[PDB]
Amino acid sequence: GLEAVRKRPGMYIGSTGERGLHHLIWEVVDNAVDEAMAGFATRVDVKIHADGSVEVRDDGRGIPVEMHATGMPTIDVVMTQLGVGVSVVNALSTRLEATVLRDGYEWFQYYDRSVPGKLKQGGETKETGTTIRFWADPEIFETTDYNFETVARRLQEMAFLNKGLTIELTDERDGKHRVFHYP
Amino acid sequence: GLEAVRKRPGMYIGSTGERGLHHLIWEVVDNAVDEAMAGFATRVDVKIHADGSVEVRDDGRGIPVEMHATGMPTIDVVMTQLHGVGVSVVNALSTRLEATVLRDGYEWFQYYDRSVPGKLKQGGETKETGTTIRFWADPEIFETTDYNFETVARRLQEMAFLNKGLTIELTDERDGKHRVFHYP
Ligand SMILES: CO[C@H]1CN(c2nc(-c3ncnn3C)c(C(=O)O)s2)CC[C@H]1NC(=O)c1[nH]c(C)c(Cl)c1Br
Ligand SMILES: CO[C@H]1CN(c2nc(-c3ncnn3C)c(C(=O)O)s2)CC[C@H]1NC(=O)c1[nH]c(C)c(Cl)c1Br
Ligand SMILES: [Ca+2]
Repeated sequence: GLEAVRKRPGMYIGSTGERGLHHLIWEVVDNAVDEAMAGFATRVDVKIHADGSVEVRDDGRGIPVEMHATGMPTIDVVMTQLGVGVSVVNALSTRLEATVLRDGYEWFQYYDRSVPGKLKQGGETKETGTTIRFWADPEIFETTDYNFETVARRLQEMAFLNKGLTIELTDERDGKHRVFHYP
Repeated sequence: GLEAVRKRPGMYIGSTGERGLHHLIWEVVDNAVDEAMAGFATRVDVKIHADGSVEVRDDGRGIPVEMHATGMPTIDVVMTQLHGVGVSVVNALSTRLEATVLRDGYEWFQYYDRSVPGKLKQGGETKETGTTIRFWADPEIFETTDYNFETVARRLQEMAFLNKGLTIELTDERDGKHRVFHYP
């Protein structure tokens, strides 16, 4: 299963240093940029929290919550089975929280060391989107301290490569804030 | 026109240093990764030539050559007018750009001199499909026109991890350094 990603993370992520750690962000954001390229999402909100987690929210269709043919929710399939590779982020995170807005309601789905909890439905909403919050594993990673400048330069490039998409970045450690949107 | 991209390159690529120079590669490759995400291309070949140019080839549908609804060819539109396709910026910041497109049973040639198109030369029949882009970054615009192999390799490796199953090949013709990035 995902123990393969934990045994040899280089084969899925590259390294376990600062580049591999930042790759977790590139992976989650890339999935949202793909939803924007698909013609559904218009913005990506990235938040570096003081607790060591990174939250990425989009206004896309939202990851399907309906039960897959594999006898588990589609979100659990996405998050647990190995161009979507967010299961690798899950595998290398002590915790991951998925908040999905679709089918007229808000949906909650957490993972403890990649192990799913129950899918909690609650609170009706007309809005759509996917929220992913993950806590990178300190045992796997050489460092779990994200660099604001690194995330900003990359998120700016993504905004240049996908003209018209809005990418917002907030570092809740210092209140540093950036908005990247281009013609 | 594209003189706006040349007057303020930063407003279209960020900077004119090492990052902005490497961004030209990210831009061309991103368009090919998009053709792979679309379900047509399976590989991207990147070549850092000794002359200062970068060549990016894919096996996608190929940029349409047919006369566009608004004057000049669909490629001339792509390359000269400012969806998530921004190659016209690479053209604008390059002294030269060569486009080789394989589609509609033939091989197609289209070059640009400081973004100004030449004629579209049709020649040689081919069953194969794809887009080839070779560009010479402008030394007047850029602080440096020397590409770093390690920089291109780390980024092309990331792209291969983000798009599992896509093959990305890199060759640096200045030293013969070669890399193949393909993952599960
Ligand atoms: C894998 O989910 C992606 C595709 N999604 C859908 N696919 C289908 C579908 N097409 C065919 N059959 N089906 C069931 C839908 C439907 O019919 O309703 S919706 C929408 C959400 C997407 N993911 C993200 O935006 C995303 N965002 C972040 C931050 C991460 Cl991380 C991810 Br991953
Ligand atoms: C901008 O063209 C892109 C889309 N292309 C097509 N689109 C349509 C289409 N669908 C709807 N209407 N039309 C006309 C086609 C058709 O059906 O005939 S083909 C395929 C090639 C693509 N570009 C690249 O692969 C590409 N590669 C590199 C290295 C760079 Cl740089 C670029 Br840009
Ligand atoms: Ca030659």
